[PDB]
Amino acid sequence: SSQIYRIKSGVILTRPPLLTRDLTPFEESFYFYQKRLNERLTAPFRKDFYFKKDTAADLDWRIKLKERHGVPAKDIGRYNPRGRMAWNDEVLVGSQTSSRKHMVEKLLADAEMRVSEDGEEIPAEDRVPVEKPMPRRTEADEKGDVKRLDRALDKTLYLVVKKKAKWMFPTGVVPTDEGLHETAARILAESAGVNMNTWIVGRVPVAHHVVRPVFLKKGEKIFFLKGRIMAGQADLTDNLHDLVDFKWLTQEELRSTLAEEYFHSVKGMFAER
Amino acid sequence: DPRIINILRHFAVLSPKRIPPPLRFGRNRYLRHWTIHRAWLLFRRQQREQRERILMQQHQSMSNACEELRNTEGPGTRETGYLYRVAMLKNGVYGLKSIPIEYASRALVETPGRQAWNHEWKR
Amino acid sequence: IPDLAELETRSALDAPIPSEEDKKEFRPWKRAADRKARLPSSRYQYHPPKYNRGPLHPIQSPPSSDPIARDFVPGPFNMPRLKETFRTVMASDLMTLAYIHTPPGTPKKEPTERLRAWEGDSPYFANRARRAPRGAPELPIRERDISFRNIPEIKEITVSTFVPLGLKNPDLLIVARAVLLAMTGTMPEMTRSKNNVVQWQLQANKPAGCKTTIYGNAAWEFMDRLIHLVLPRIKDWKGVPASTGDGSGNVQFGLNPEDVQLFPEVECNYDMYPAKMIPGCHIAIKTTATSDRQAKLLLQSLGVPFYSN
Amino acid sequence: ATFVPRHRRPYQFTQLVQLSDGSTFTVRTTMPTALYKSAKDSRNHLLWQPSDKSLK
Amino acid sequence: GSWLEPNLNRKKKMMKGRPRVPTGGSTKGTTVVWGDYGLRMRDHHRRISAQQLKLAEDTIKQRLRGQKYRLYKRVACNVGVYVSSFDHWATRVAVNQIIFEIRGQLHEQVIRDAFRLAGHKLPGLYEFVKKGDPPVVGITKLEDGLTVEDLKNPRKK
RNA sequence: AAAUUAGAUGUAAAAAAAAAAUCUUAUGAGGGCGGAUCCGCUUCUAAUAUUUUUUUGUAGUUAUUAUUA
RNA sequence: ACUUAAUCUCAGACAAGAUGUAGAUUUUCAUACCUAGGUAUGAAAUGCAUUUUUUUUUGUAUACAUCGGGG
Ligand SMILES: NC(=O)c1ccc[n+]([C@@H]2O[C@H](COP(=O)([O-])OP(=O)(O)OC[C@H]3O[C@@H](n4cnc5c(N)ncnc54)[C@H](O)[C@@H]3O)[C@@H](O)[C@H]2O)c1
Ligand SMILES: [Mg+2]
Repeated sequence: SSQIYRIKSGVILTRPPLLTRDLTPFEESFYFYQKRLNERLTAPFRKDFYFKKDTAADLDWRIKLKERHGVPAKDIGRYNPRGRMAWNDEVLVGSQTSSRKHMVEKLLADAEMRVSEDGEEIPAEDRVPVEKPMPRRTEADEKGDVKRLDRALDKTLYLVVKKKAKWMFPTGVVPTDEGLHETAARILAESAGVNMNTWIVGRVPVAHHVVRPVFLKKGEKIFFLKGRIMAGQADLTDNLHDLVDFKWLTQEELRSTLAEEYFHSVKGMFAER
Repeated sequence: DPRIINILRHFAVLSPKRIPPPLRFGRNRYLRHWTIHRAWLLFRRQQREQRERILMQQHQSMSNACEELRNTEGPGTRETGYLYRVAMLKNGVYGLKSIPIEYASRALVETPGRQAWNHEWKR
Repeated sequence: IPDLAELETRSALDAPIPSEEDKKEFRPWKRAADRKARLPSSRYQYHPPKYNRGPLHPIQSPPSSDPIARDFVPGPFNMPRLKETFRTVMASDLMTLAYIHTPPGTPKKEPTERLRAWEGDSPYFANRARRAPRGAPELPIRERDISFRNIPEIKEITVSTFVPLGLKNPDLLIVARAVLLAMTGTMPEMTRSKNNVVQWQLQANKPAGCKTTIYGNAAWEFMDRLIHLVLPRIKDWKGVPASTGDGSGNVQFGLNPEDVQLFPEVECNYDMYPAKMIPGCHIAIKTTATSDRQAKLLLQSLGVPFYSN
Repeated sequence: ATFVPRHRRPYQFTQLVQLSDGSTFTVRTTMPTALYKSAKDSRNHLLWQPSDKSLK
Repeated sequence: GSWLEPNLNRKKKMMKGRPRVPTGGSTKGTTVVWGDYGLRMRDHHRRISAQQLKLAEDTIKQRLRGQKYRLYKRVACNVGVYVSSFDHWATRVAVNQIIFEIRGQLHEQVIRDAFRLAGHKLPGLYEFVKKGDPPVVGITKLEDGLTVEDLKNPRKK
């Protein structure tokens, strides 16, 4: 009278992307196109509304404004909404001006102060550059460490674990006392430790895998929950379950490591990035 | 009074008579803008259909697992569908502490910070 | 194939990308200079009418999409980081957090008629007027479940400023109008008082404030500045009250005058406004949600801390 | 004859917002400043980071 | 207001009117709806004043004092009687209509004495009514299977 | 208690074809018969309305699951 | 029915879950084991209580269905 299926509760702990997706070429060209159209339809910029005349800020703005040829904006290049040559607002192919690297360069070349508090222009050699932004690709990206959470900041990572060998997600047998959401939380603590800040989405399963019974052997009905890790790293030390290694993989690398049937069941939960 | 005049000068510029006039494009420019307009709307469709496709697939996966879970029995001497009935409960889902503030508050940023991820976090 | 033959053979979308040599000789600035003349104007000189007389008038107005149209607004300039964040990651969660599985062959629910009719054997019941809404005088909207087809999102935000003292000092309304200009980036519309109170010196039908409504991306960017740059800087701030909500999915709260100057747009030019003329504003966040709990859940998904009122 | 009102919008710029964590994103604002360095924000407030001990 | 003093204006004068004389089969007010026993006006239709109904209530209270009972009033004085300016509030009652109702841990004979004494203070002739007895269509009780359609049927002999 | 603002119903939008019946209308067949159009009788077609009537079809597209190659 | 004057009744139900308890000491499930079953340690099933109308109990069906003062 033994049960035919063994109910298991698993947790798919995922690290959401930490950076916005890279803009497509059309998106960059479109923004620049619309930004220049905004010049022809928005009111002019009144410097008197932001800078008091004859001050360090005013004089500093005026010098840099002269370098931009009167354009109060810093990411639209050189374009005059008025005049006989306002019609030529469409850049030619290859225009670096519409690239994002050029926008960040100009905007950061403007945050530096060019005039001291006395109203005298700071020498070009004695000007302090501003701290440039961090690179999108971290050291792990170049190193290729699959055990780091800083890798592939523009994609979602999945915590995959090996058991003494087949790669899979943290899973375990569901006891009669606890439920699915309570069982998953316990397995995660016993598998990866309690040093990770995790939030289980809720009580509903996002994916399930059924290993039919061999008439004999008992079938497995695995229900996989979805989890989010705010901070921390997985530690397999002193784990109760026979876990050997752990690695954080993307959706592309995931299909290569996991089996076809095991992957076909958990691919519906995937997201865009 | 002088500061107020500075404020009025800002509104005087936004007056309907002062603001720029409606654009005046020729045929070739107008046709070029039409393609830029046409493509952008189609591009949104592809992003929309793509975003909606993933949302549909995820819902199907939940429904499959839930429908299957409802038919199962156990563990042990537990009536069929006990786990399905327990999973549908929404205790604290609409409460104040439902979703952790830290997880939601963190957002996507164009470039990472000084420390992209903190592995030293302790319970 | 005959179907393919019916297509336009002279397809311009299938033309090769321009070369580099021809790209070097394309100089719109040189063409105009060399001509030293004004090109003849085209006979097509239609301009959008200032007034729409009606649908059958000989001269019609173009759709607002058309650039020549007087209602045209430049398209998007960037992707709000909060609109991207919510859709990419948060959306999948809210659908997962709030989900009720419907059996495969569940019969569709038939919505009941909220304005009841009289049914019975009395001859009078036939022509009786439809019964009043049971309970409240106005019918409340029914909640929609959070499904893959209905994910609550932010739609528009209305910032309303009420300045009773302006009636006496007209300079309070001018400064108030400027603050909401830089804070939101739109032209506020002045508002008028509606009630007469002698104790508060309030007179009816006089300009006593202004308001603004920002839609689309501009609304998302406004939330970013509020949740991550303005609200965190408020001293001893507890959070949005847990009682906020009109019962239809709209959240409202009020900011003090000292927190309105914490806005990045207001502080940079804080010296351009006369002293103690900065007003307080009422921010009403309108969302696509259909209930107060769904709205509060949405704001909680965007990093909005709520405190027990 | 209903009038077609024309939008009255002020000049807008593209601004880089560098939070206290060093992360930088782009925004559309009306202020003329190019880079807004934010020393205090949700990433450095205890109410938004209750588990952080450095700020505690 | 109350059942003896309505929330109406005394200045606004009313016309005399006439009590309801149902000539179409109505039986409104002729049955005990709440209490266990009632007081029926069984002779003719009148206009009772607020001073006559207050004395009737005081009579019942005096007889049943110190006992547990619940007295319901099935009439209201919403008719301003003006005796030349306002004079008093009155109520129009049809024939065979209940005036009072009572229910409690009392003996039936003790209630009869109460309603009997109250039928002397009020004008006209009154009758002790129990709960469950048939209604009255005009001056005819619908008893012994009698229906309201048999009274409307021209053929009765 | 009394100031402004924002709210406060639900549904639909690929597409139907076909059979007879009950009237009613028609400056429809210039219908037929009595006295082209008037009037009284009138069959047939058409249209609207009505039936719960007689049914047939309810796809395509995106994705999921199941079998099949 | 709408409006007018009085008066009466009601303001709340189920399913699931959860919470404990006396039990019976059977089976299944999970562990410490032994040698795949029993040896045990637990859980559940089990019977009435207990919590359920906006609650730190969700859902369904409903007008979420009620407020101050005085004793
Ligand atoms: N608008 C439509 O044509 C349309 C058609 C079918 C369905 N819908 C439904 O309407 C709802 C919203 O429509 P949507 O999907 O088109 O939303 P959307 O996000 O694509 O558009 C909303 C606003 O964001 C802007 N926007 C969109 N993508 C952007 C980008 N990559 N960068 C910068 N700005 C961008 C748009 O200009 C628009 O003002 C959805 O539920 C959708 O299913 C809309
Ligand atoms: Mg008498």
